[PDB]
Amino acid sequence: KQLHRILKRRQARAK
Amino acid sequence: IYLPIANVARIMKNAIPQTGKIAKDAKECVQECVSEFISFITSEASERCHQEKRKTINGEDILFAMSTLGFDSYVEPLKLYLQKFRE
Amino acid sequence: RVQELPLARIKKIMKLDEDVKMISAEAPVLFAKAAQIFITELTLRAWIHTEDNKRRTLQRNDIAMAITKFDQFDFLIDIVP
Repeated sequence: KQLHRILKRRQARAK
Repeated sequence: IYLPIANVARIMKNAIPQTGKIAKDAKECVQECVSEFISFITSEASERCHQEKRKTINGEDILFAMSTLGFDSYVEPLKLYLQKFRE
Repeated sequence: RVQELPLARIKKIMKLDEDVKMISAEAPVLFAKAAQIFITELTLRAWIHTEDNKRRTLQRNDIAMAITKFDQFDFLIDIVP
């Protein structure tokens, strides 16, 4: 249930 | 951006037995985890607000994001804390 | 007391999000209590591994083990590797 939000947060932290 | 380490450490100390100890790097780790928790929930709420064409993240958006992402047990204590906070 | 947590710091963290425009007054208050609940549960779950290793000092690796074992902590995968 967290997977898609996790993927998105990884992209946000990279910036 | 992190919550103050002394506040994080106090909450941690209250969780463990009285004779336990917490290493400084464990306190720093939890400090990092808390900030990621706030950002993780906020990201879910902000995407929903954007899709629904609203400009303000409200309390219901935060609580709904928590419920969706596996933190539904937080909803009732948070509502009670906020209500008592407002009284 | 949860009221000691600085609401401005919580708001600052939220505002790092690229899609946050305006934040309601109640949102940081809710996160203050949530932060206390989360820290407490994460610490207790890590302490399981402290005691399982015959230690009395909670260490970073104990938190890492707790994160892997609980689905609710999946989102910390990159924070504590």
